Amino acid sequence: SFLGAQLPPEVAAMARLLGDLDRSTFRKLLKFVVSSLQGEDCREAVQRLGVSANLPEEQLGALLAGMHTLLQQALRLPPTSLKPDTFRDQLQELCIPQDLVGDLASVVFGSQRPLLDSVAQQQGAWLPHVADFRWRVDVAISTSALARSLQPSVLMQLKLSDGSAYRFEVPTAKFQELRYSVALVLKEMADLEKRCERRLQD
Amino acid sequence: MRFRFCGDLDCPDWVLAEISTLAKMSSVKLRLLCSQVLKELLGQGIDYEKILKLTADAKFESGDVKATVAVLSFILSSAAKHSVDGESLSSELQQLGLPKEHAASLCRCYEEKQSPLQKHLRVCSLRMNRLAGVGWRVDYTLSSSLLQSVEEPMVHLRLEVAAAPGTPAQPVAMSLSADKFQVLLAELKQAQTLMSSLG
Amino acid sequence: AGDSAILLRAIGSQIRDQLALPWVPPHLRTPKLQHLQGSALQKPFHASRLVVPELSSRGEPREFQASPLLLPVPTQVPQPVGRVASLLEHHALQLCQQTGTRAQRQRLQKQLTEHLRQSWGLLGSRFTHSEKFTFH
Amino acid sequence: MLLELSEEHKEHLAFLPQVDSAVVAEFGRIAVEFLRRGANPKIYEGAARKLNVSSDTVQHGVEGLTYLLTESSKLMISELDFQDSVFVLGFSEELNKLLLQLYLDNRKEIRTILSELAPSLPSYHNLEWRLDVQLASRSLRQQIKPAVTIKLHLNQNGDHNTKVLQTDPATLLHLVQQLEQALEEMKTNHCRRVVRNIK
Amino acid sequence: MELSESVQKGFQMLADPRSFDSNAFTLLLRAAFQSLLDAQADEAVLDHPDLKHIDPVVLKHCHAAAATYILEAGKHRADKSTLSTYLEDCKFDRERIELFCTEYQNNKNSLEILLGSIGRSLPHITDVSWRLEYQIKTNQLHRMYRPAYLVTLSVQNTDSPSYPEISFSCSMEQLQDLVGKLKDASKSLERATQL
Amino acid sequence: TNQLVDFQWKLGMAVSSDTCRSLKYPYVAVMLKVADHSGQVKTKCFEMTIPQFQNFYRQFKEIAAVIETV
Amino acid sequence: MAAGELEGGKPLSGLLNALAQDTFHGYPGITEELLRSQLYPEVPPEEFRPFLAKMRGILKSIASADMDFNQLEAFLTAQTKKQGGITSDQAAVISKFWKSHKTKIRESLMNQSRWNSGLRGLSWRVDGKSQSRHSAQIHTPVAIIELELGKYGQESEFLCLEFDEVKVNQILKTLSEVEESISTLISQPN
Repeated sequence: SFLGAQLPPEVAAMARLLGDLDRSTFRKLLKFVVSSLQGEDCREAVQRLGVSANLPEEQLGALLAGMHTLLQQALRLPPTSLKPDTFRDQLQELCIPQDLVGDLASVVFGSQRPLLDSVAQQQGAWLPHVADFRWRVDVAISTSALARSLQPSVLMQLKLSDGSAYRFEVPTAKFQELRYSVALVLKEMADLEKRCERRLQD
Repeated sequence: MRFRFCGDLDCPDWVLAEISTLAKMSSVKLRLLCSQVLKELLGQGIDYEKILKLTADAKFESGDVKATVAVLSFILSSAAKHSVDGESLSSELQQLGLPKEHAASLCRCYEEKQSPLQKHLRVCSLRMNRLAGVGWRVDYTLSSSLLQSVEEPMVHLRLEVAAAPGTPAQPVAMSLSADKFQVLLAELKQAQTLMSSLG
Repeated sequence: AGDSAILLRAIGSQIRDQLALPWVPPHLRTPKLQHLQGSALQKPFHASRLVVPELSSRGEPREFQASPLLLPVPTQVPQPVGRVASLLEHHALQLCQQTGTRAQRQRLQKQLTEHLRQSWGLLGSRFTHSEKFTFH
Repeated sequence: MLLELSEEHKEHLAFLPQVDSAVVAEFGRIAVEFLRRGANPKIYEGAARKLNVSSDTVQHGVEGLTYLLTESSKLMISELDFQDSVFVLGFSEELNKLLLQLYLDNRKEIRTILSELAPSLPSYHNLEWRLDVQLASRSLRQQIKPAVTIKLHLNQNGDHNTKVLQTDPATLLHLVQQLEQALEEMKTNHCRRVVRNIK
Repeated sequence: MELSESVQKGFQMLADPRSFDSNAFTLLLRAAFQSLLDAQADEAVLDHPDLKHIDPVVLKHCHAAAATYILEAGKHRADKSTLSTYLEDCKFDRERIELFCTEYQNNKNSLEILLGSIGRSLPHITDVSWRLEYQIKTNQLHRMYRPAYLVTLSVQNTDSPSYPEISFSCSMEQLQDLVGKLKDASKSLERATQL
Repeated sequence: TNQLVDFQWKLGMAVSSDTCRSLKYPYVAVMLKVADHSGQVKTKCFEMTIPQFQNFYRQFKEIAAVIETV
Repeated sequence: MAAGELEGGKPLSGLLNALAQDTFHGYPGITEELLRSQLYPEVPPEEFRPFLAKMRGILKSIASADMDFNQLEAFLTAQTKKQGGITSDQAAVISKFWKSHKTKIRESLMNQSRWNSGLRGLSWRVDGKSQSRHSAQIHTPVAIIELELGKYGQESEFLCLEFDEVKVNQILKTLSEVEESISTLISQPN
């Protein structure tokens, strides 16, 4: 099962609560789960839904926790690996009512999915990225130590997505090492991609 | 399978593996090695020279030595953690396949140091901070530009606080009005009354 | 002990009730779950000095206290958490004060004065090389 | 695959056949000693006078030889590919066999040193935990508030850092669930193929 | 629970039928709770037209006494038996004892939620995320071929200056060690429920 | 450079400390409030002994004498 | 035999000196074994230990009281007139030591009890302002003052202030008010 070898306790709890729940309330809750996955703050809207449904907060918490887990584990699977027929079968082993299964399936496979995939791909980053890169190229004509220098250098400034920024000067012997290193890594990324496509894809 | 010295859990696979490395020593030098590790747990340092000198009996390589000291440290600490007696420890090490003579030796050393071990393990238990000391000065104020005559006491406190053993204490220094000082002392006495009801 | 047995039994049944509820994502937590799972904000203890009416007040001090210029004591702080902290520390000081030698006191103040009198009564590179060699 | 010796790197190594293999064995000894401990230029002027060559001749030959061993160990080049790389140099079988042994004797230790150069990410060291129940505060006198106090120890650049943190019970059950799913991934058929095929 | 002589005299004046009738007692008592719990600092909270005959120095003194006792009773988790004992000591009659308990019971939960919101605490972990990578090469070392885990904890507290995420890396052995520690901690919560 | 916005002082006795039951020495404590560039205002405080005050006060009387005859 | 039995006054003066350096000046690393071996190498360590403790406890009491000669000699005399008490000659050595050290010890206790900043130095100059970039002609003088401050055992800060002839006199009168406050307090007993 896409839920792993042993059913998470929050999913088992939620699946027995669904028998008592009006489909109108289920579909209202499901929107909050999906929009929370896209990063939207929903806390006040959930509270209003609670008193509207007369759900105590102990049951809201169990329902919301169980729905989040089910969608998280399904949406992390590529379309090669979970497909509508096997998803629908596996959810029926949880004894989820068939009408609610259709609503869940529409979230995992319908037109909501591409925006969810975009948000899920953002979470692979762990180190910061280059946000900006600026330079100037200078030639030194004279200096305190030399009447004539005539030596080039590159002044560089990086801004990272961390919000950190660095300004530093690069000797041309050091720029050659940087340029070499970057082209080398690009060759070795391309070689690794060809290993993967010819051995891991089959 | 579950074991008391493991905390009512099945034995870790690295422990069950390295219990078979203990059987490779003589029972007479397995007992001597326990004494060296147990001294370190009691804070009395460790003698790597002696550990290496005796384990040459079995021709251990340094990976054997590392794994042997690690498993003895685990067994002794975890029995003491859960207050397991040497009678239980001997029986349940034998279930894991340690020879009965090696089991014996190992537990007659635990039996001797079980009580001082638990006192040390309580001292080592997680702390966020420790109050290392207190200093104070009381001043009397006579006059000011801001008030022609004052005539009020004032208190200065310096608190030494230690974040980790083997580190210099951080001083927290502050000044207080005599009203602020009175309320602080009275509040600490109420806290202490509650503390004394617990232990 | 019976009193500590009652405490530990109360502790254990609280942990059950907390383990029995799943973790909920922070963007979905209603205010009850915000408290249990730590996403609510606590507010620091901050106390402000109050003005209180005095029944023994007479003359011009009473004429102030009898008027809208002296606000009702808890309403003198805008925020309820600071309002609570202010009343608590105000009442704490009153207990310290009311729960607490004239020759000994006069003697000490005279001892301090002599020390003040006795204390006062003492009144009674190529750049630097170029500078050094050619511009110094 | 094979080593691409630069023309200057070849020209430095051309000193090796100019002297007896017993001296090249000494160059091998001092070469790996420098990798192990650090370089000491004071020996180069000694060997220079002993061999009737310049100190730069000794330095270039020895530092060239260290680089041969370092690049071979970096690549983990096979014995067959090593020979096909070295036979671009003209010298005789005795020196070719000496160099091959000097590589295979030391590649595993050199690779341990070369692993220290990688980009220095922060990493896990240890974790401590304590189960606390809060029973009273200055503002409210009877409570039960259970929390797990956590102390997380980390390495970066060889410097230890520590962070003191808190969880409630239900969050701690979430933390274990997620990081158990992390460990489960290495057992999935996808990651098994990577380990099996990307080697 | 101790109460200063200032607070006790304020209650002794609320106990009078002369100084306060049963109507004024109710209105001042309600104003006491309101001024504690309302977020509006209603400076006119005492301006009820039925309170206007009371001496404004006495009125504002008994109002602060009531509010101070309410906070002290709340903090010490006072039961009705404790409340009724202290009121009868102050010579309250059976009608006003009932009135005070009725207002206190209505507000008890709001007061206890307020008193419990005051404090500072450690940074609270709220979530975790992980990445699995296979390590291929370094500019100094080929054929590394070892997995690493990249772990981030999300902390959510502002009681002291802090940064919201803690990031660190684990080998297979380091992550297996870490998980064992958290399950050891979790096994101790289970034991504590057996108390 | 910096400019004084305000000057305040207090006179006190240090009476007792945990290490020394009878300190009983007087001090003068001064608070200086200074304005930085762009008018940022900050405070600095320091204690003086009574001999130190007498010197501090004595030297400002020298400044006032030279500043007239400059 | 014990160090308390010995009447080596210079060794005892050395012991008191080391005890004062450890206790009040706070010098680290002073320890019983060092003092025994240099001062009294013939005394067994176990016999030296109670004498060290006795001298330390007595000396701590003396410094906290800041004893005058009547107090010092009465207290030491009571220590002489007891079982295992010090000798009168040892007390005389202690008294001679305490006479000089009393000044130094007292000031050290002041520094230990202070954790606000203190005045470390005052320096000043007076300049004639003459011209600036824009003001082609200036003549009014100015005083520049550097104030050195620091906490005990910490690096000094320097604060630099600039004053015109008017602000110099405003500060000067403020200091005269401090002096006249003091003069009143010490005259009030008249």
